[PDB]
Amino acid sequence: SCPPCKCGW
Amino acid sequence: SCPPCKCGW
Repeated sequence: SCPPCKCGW
Repeated sequence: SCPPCKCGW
């Protein structure tokens, strides 16, 4: 469904 | 299922 972008804020 | 971390490499 969705890949984690291995990042964030 | 998974939240996008609105980021990445």
